[PDB]
Amino acid sequence: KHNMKAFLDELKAENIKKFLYNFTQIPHLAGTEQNFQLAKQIQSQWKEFGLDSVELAHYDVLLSYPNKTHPNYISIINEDGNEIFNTSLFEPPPPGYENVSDIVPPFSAFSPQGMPEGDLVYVNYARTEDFFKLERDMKINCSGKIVIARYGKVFRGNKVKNAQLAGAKGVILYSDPADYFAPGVKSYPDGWNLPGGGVQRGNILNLNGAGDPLTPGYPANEYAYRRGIAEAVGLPSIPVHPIGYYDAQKLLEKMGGSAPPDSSWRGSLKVPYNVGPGFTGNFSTQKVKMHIHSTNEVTRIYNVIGTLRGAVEPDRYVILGGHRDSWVFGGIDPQSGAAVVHEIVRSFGTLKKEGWRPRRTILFASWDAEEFGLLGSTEWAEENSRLLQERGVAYINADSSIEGNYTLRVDCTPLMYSLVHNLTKELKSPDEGFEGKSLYESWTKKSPSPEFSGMPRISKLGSGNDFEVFFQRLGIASGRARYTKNGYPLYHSVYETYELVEKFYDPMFKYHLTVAQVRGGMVFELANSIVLPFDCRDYAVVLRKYADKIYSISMKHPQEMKTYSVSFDSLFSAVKNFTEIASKFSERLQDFNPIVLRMMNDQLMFLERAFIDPLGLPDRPFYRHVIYAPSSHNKYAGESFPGIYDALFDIESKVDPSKAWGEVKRQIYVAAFTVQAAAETLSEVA
Amino acid sequence: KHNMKAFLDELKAENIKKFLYNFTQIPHLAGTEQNFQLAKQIQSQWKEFGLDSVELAHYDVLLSYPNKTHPNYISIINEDGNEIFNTSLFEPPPPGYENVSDIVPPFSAFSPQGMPEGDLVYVNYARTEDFFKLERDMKINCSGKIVIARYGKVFRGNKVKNAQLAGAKGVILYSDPADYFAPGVKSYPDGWNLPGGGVQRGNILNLNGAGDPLTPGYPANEYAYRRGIAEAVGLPSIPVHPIGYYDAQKLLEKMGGSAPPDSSWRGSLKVPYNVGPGFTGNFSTQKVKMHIHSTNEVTRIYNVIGTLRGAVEPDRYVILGGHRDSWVFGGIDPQSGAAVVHEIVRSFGTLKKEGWRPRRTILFASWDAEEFGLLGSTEWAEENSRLLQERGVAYINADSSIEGNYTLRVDCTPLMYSLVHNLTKELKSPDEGFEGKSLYESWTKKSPSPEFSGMPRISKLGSGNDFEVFFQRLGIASGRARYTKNGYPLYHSVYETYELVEKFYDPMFKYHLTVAQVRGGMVFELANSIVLPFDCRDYAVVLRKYADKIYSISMKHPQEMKTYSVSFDSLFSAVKNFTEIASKFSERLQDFNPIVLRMMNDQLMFLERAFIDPLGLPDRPFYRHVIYAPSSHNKYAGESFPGIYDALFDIESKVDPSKAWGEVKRQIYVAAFTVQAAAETLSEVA
Ligand SMILES: *[C@@H]1O[C@H](CO)[C@@H](O[C@@H]2O[C@H](CO)[C@@H](O[C@@H]3O[C@H](CO)[C@@H](O)[C@H](O[C@H]4O[C@H](CO)[C@@H](O)[C@H](O)[C@@H]4O)[C@@H]3O)[C@H](O)[C@H]2NC(C)=O)[C@H](O)[C@H]1NC(C)=O
Ligand SMILES: *[C@@H]1O[C@H](CO)[C@@H](O[C@@H]2O[C@H](CO)[C@@H](O[C@@H]3O[C@H](CO)[C@@H](O)[C@H](O[C@H]4O[C@H](CO)[C@@H](O)[C@H](O)[C@@H]4O)[C@@H]3O)[C@H](O)[C@H]2NC(C)=O)[C@H](O)[C@H]1NC(C)=O
Ligand SMILES: *[C@@H]1O[C@H](CO)[C@@H](O[C@@H]2O[C@H](CO)[C@@H](O)[C@H](O)[C@H]2NC(C)=O)[C@H](O)[C@H]1NC(C)=O
Ligand SMILES: *[C@@H]1O[C@H](CO)[C@@H](O[C@@H]2O[C@H](CO)[C@@H](O)[C@H](O)[C@H]2NC(C)=O)[C@H](O)[C@H]1NC(C)=O
Ligand SMILES: *[C@@H]1O[C@H](CO)[C@@H](O[C@@H]2O[C@H](CO)[C@@H](O)[C@H](O)[C@H]2NC(C)=O)[C@H](O)[C@H]1NC(C)=O
Ligand SMILES: *[C@@H]1O[C@H](CO)[C@@H](O[C@@H]2O[C@H](CO)[C@@H](O)[C@H](O)[C@H]2NC(C)=O)[C@H](O)[C@H]1NC(C)=O
Ligand SMILES: *[C@@H]1O[C@H](CO)[C@@H](O)[C@H](O)[C@H]1NC(C)=O
Ligand SMILES: *[C@@H]1O[C@H](CO)[C@@H](O)[C@H](O)[C@H]1NC(C)=O
Ligand SMILES: *[C@@H]1O[C@H](CO)[C@@H](O)[C@H](O)[C@H]1NC(C)=O
Ligand SMILES: *[C@@H]1O[C@H](CO)[C@@H](O)[C@H](O)[C@H]1NC(C)=O
Ligand SMILES: *[C@@H]1O[C@H](CO)[C@@H](O)[C@H](O)[C@H]1NC(C)=O
Ligand SMILES: *[C@@H]1O[C@H](CO)[C@@H](O)[C@H](O)[C@H]1NC(C)=O
Ligand SMILES: *[C@@H]1O[C@H](CO)[C@@H](O)[C@H](O)[C@H]1NC(C)=O
Ligand SMILES: *[C@@H]1O[C@H](CO)[C@@H](O)[C@H](O)[C@H]1NC(C)=O
Ligand SMILES: [Ca+2]
Ligand SMILES: [Ca+2]
Ligand SMILES: [Cl-]
Ligand SMILES: [Cl-]
Ligand SMILES: [Zn+2]
Ligand SMILES: [Zn+2]
Ligand SMILES: [Zn+2]
Ligand SMILES: [Zn+2]
Repeated sequence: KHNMKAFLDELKAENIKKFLYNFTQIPHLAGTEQNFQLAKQIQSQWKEFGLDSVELAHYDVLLSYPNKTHPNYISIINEDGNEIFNTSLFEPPPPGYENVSDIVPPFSAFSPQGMPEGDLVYVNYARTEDFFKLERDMKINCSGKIVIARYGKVFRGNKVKNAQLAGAKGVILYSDPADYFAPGVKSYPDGWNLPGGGVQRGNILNLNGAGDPLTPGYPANEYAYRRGIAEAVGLPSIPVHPIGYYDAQKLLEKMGGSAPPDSSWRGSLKVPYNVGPGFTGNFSTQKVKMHIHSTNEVTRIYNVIGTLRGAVEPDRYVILGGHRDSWVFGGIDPQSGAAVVHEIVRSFGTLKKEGWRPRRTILFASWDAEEFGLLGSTEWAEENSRLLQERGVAYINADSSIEGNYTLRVDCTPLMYSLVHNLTKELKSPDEGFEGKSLYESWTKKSPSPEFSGMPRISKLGSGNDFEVFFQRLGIASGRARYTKNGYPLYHSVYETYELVEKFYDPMFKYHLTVAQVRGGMVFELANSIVLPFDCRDYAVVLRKYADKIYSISMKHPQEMKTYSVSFDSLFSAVKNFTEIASKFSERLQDFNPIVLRMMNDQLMFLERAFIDPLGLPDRPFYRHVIYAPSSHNKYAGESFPGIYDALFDIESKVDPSKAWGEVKRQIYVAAFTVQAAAETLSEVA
Repeated sequence: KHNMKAFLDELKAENIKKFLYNFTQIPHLAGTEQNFQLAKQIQSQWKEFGLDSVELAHYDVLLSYPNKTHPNYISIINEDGNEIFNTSLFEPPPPGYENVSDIVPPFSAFSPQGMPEGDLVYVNYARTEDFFKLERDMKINCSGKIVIARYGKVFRGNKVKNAQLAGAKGVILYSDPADYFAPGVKSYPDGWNLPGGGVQRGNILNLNGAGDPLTPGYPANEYAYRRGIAEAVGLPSIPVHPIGYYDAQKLLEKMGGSAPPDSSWRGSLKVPYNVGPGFTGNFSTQKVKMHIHSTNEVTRIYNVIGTLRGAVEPDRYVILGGHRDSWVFGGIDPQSGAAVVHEIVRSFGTLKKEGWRPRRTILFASWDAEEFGLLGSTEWAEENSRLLQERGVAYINADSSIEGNYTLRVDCTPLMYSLVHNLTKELKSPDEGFEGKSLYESWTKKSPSPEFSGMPRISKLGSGNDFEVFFQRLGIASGRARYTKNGYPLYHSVYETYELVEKFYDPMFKYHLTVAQVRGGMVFELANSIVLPFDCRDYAVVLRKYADKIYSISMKHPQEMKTYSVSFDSLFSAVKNFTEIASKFSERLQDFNPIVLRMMNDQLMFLERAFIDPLGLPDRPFYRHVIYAPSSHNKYAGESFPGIYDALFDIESKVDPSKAWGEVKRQIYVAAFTVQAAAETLSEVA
């Protein structure tokens, strides 16, 4: 028999291990020779594995690299303009790789060049709320200052955006042991903690879903028009550089001015965590000086796209995708996901060589340039948008498979809640103490739902990974699953190696295997069920929760709601109608002829599509999903009813309340209309 | 047998006559009591005729009406501010209707209120080129002046837009006998010519496809947020009023200043056609004074939507629609079309009562508020956009069936060229001298193709009628067909009556019948063919013609093309690929299983959809079709490759040529990309 069990049993922990070792011996930075080589290898192997076609899709996009003969660094300078302390020019390489070439040193991709000098201000995590505190509570003025912020809590690009709007002239990012050093575990190479010389790389763009900064809306092909750098989308306007906590300690130890407003502002360094500005009396005349010399450069990137043509519905696509490019070795991010994808392609190809084909077409993708702003997935989706929006069933992401070894973590559209619950009930738990018990059982025990008894937590999708164009721009149902902790200390550091994984995370590759079963299990059911495995009633349940929540935010302002006649009645009405119509639809779907079948599967496929507004969100044309958008304060986090949420945010500070509440009302109308219109797609068609 | 012949033979000239008389006895102005009454009648009749459901879809939209106790008029005033001539307060009513109530007097819908006085300037048709002449050649300055323009050549809203940008403070529109009086025919009631007291009503909005000015993008439902009037879309900023040629003669006879630059600037009045500004010496101190008191008012409108559910593909919609609202009696516009729609519904209902159902769902629409900016069709399409873009096969418009009695006039997407050629070959010509010969034969003889021997002319779709949202915003294949002359003199006048039609246009209702056969014939084939009756190869042929044409425009500037490296190579490459892929697709479509069938019909249905750019055209978000857009200089006219055309227009006058030609290059990239992406939808799907 060729069924899901056949597929799942073919998957092997030992192959995932072999592929992970194979993908992590040399750096695979986007735009480099070694990453083009790996692309070609994967293309070759996927062909050998049995896919029908495997092609490279290339694009020429804006990337960013340090200057090899002109290193980035930070200084403390004295009053004679003398550099009395310099930050490190590279991370100490891990054992046995001290002779690897082409390790890119730590930098903030897309930083402009510059050498600003000034006085430091410590901004905690540089969240929206942290800047409100500095300015509004502590009356600290960040204008003309260099801010130093610890990584964590929110996407780094949002930190740099927040810093720019507070008027900073430079940002220094560092990893505080409070956030990146787990108590009682040893630093790398002797455990999984971040050593003091380790540094987190990462881009600091604010693209809001545009993809390549020079070609928003259109693929970066051979004949593309490009914007000039000055009109590019998302580029920061102040220099930015990341450092480790040994270097951070040196910069923070002399901080004067105000003390931290509270304990939530102090990390674990032997330092006062004084907010500044400037150093204490003795050192009052010393300044901080940045030296940033990185360059932005149009560079070719390569996605690998494999097709396994469907037997019955070849014009319906289920996509499994994840990126291949890494900052250095990528032992977790992304190769722990790419190895799982490789083993899934291998299994499917094994069923294929024995004569099986899935019902629908499965597309497999190895995306490039994820680390530089989701560039590879975005440009491909821009090129193929018409095919995807009329044919795309679902997108399953496959970045890092593990970020911990405690339990499963799933983030997906409500349409796939039932699918995941059912699949995880048929999978074995890899967990200690749950031998013989289902993955569903261990997961719900270790990660219980905040809302329901006997159910696991499933989170929203935001952004910050390759599903974002498919879900947030195009409205294709999307999901992701990984193993997680109770992100991880070595994130985007040179220490993210094969050895980290094999020694400290998953020696038996059993958690990798579990993730391959969940991702592959999902793809199989999406590509093979006769009725698509979506449950519209689950969307109805969450829409009421999100309506309750946004109403509760507005109701912090009862006087204004009275004055400006702010009613949520339309939105609750729409949610009620959606609930009724989806109940009826689900009755027909079980009570219901292939055209009825094909017509009906289309209602299911286009339901996520119906939450798309073609006009996008305000000033963010590429975020079009009215229910979910990446948080405007944290790209990684999903926000519900984002348009109304952003209209309400800090509304009490707006100068013209009538206009502000008018906009809240406008956003309620758009949300209610969109929920009703989505509901109406599930009505009888004629 | 229930086949097309059965359908076509059921259609009767005598019923079309009975319905036309029934729909034209009283005025049906949008938003009035009488037009709600007619809506309810049609709803009732369509139910009786046999449709499955017939519902009223209502919306509350911005409309415009004169003040009943404060009439609009124009004066000549002397130096004491004395009004020595006044224009008429109403058109003399036709015989037997001098006692009809609620005839709205001539006005320009959406004119602001005001009483500007100043000196007249005569601007010919107020085209873009006419204003270039005044300013650039004749050095005439329109700023602070009242312009007087003759109707014709272009949409009136574009005249008022052109006038505003030239700095005019008022516009007077009038009908010149050169354009509205055919030599040797008698004025109404004794023939079909415009009498000197007749006046053409019409709105002067510049909505660029937005629909209701207060709710662009979203339906004007009960809970809608509305823009304030000051932020409304499309409203003119200067008073505007139309007059007949008796009143025009009085205003033009005293015109001084410069003479007409040439004979193309003189109409048929016994007047110099002097451009001005101001009157000749003797009358130099007299001025023109407008008195405009109309008000804009949110008002309820009602569309009638009838459904005949498809037997096999109920989730595929073929739409026949046309408007019901008229300026006065609507004897041609629109009731000559609504009567044909009514008889088509009657025939289909006759097949239905005998047990037949079409393969796909047919939706029939009686739109409201067409005369006020396509409001009814637009708000309905905004409300149902998700259903229409995933389910809409085709839209056939049905405004006025006759505007002449000489020959057929068809304007449609290239996808329906073959369908119309084939259908018209099976229909009988109603023409004198072509008895026993096909409609195809008379039409190609009287209206030969400019390009091909033995073929008829088929024009492009632009805007100015209810197909515009479906075609230009949503990308649903659309068509229209009518009888035309070798528009018509009584257009939008009180003289457009049943008697006009029955006496002077179509006494036997044979031309109406021919149009009912062509519109109904098209709907039948779209709703009933097993393979949709579209030919992609016809699009390939026109794309090359339009690429040749836009290249030829650019090549008026060879030096700039050299300097700025302006290449059309990408666009011709895309057109070549489209031609090859469409050739291959058409081989498969004839060589090819219902899923193959359903999958294949989807490639055909979504081909028009693929020419949609979700980002729209520059500053015109609701015009999204990259091949066709309404001309920026004439809403009624279709423009090909509008984005590149507008980038090139008057480019030699642009101050920064580098930026200007950069934009031409950008538009070429967008067009080439869109043509390739459309081509790729016809490739094999996997
Ligand atoms: C959820 O689904 C329900 C249908 O199951 C849907 O109900 C609709 O609600 C609207 C109100 O938003 C109703 O609109 C009314 O329609 C009648 C004609 O049928 C009009 O006469 C009404 O207008 C009068 O009353 C208004 C209110 O005071 C006045 O403002 C106005 O001036 C008029 O005097 C009004 O337009 C509609 O009939 C129902 N449809 C039904 C019950 O079938 C509801 O809207 C859905 N929710 C959402 C968010 O879409
Ligand atoms: C019409 O359809 C044809 C396919 O039938 C399609 O042809 C494609 O054209 C592009 C050019 O726009 C080709 O792109 C090349 O791809 C190769 C890899 O296969 C690259 O090596 C090339 O890059 C080099 O050369 C460039 C030109 O000098 C340099 O700019 C660059 O730096 C590199 O040195 C280049 O990207 C593509 O391979 C073909 N595909 C084929 C033949 O299958 C054509 O683009 C279609 N038209 C449109 C408008 O889409
Ligand atoms: C990763 O595995 C690949 C595939 O097995 C290895 O590439 C092959 O290497 C052999 C011997 O060098 C060549 O003859 C083949 O042509 C390669 N196959 C390909 C690229 O498809 C590769 O060497 C491995 N990499 C590491 C670091 O172990
Ligand atoms: C998850 O599994 C449940 C339980 O098997 C499925 O729900 C059942 O579906 C069958 C087939 O329609 C029905 O006859 C049962 O009444 C359902 N049981 C319930 C609702 O308790 C459910 O469809 C599965 N989810 C998927 C496939 O997405
Ligand atoms: C247009 O025709 C309609 C339908 O025949 C006429 O409306 C009917 O009039 C009769 C007699 O007055 C009523 O009893 C019916 O209820 C009406 N039917 C409807 C509205 O469906 C209408 O009178 C005609 N109008 C004119 C001007 O001749
Ligand atoms: C218009 O009629 C022509 C001639 O009948 C149709 O073209 C023929 O289609 C049949 C069925 O596929 C083919 O076998 C012939 O080879 C075609 N004849 C040609 C191309 O000369 C054409 O399909 C009709 N157009 C429609 C239905 O849209
Ligand atoms: C790297 O540094 C210096 C200039 O500061 C020089 O070698 C070269 O121009 C730089 N490379 C760049 C700007 O890409
Ligand atoms: C920091 O580096 C600069 C540039 O190479 C150098 O001049 C300075 O001496 C260094 N300072 C220290 C403390 O090593
Ligand atoms: C913040 O402080 C700087 C000090 O240079 C000042 O120039 C800037 O205007 C201040 N911002 C305001 C207006 O509070
Ligand atoms: C893996 O699980 C065990 C048990 O808690 C633990 O010793 C180890 O720290 C975990 N690894 C990581 C990286 O969390
Ligand atoms: C009509 O005219 C006068 C005011 O000029 C008065 O009867 C009434 O306000 C007007 N109606 C309007 C403004 O709708
Ligand atoms: C024009 O109408 C105005 C306002 O009613 C009136 O005062 C004037 O006398 C009229 N002029 C003529 C020429 O009738
Ligand atoms: C056109 O003429 C008017 C006369 O009042 C003048 O005010 C206006 O500025 C002129 N436009 C220009 C700048 O040519
Ligand atoms: C209808 O056709 C005849 C023949 O040319 C002609 O006498 C009459 O003017 C035509 N009617 C119209 C309105 O063009
Ligand atoms: Ca792009
Ligand atoms: Ca609207
Ligand atoms: Cl993931
Ligand atoms: Cl029409
Ligand atoms: Zn990653
Ligand atoms: Zn990463
Ligand atoms: Zn009309
Ligand atoms: Zn009209």
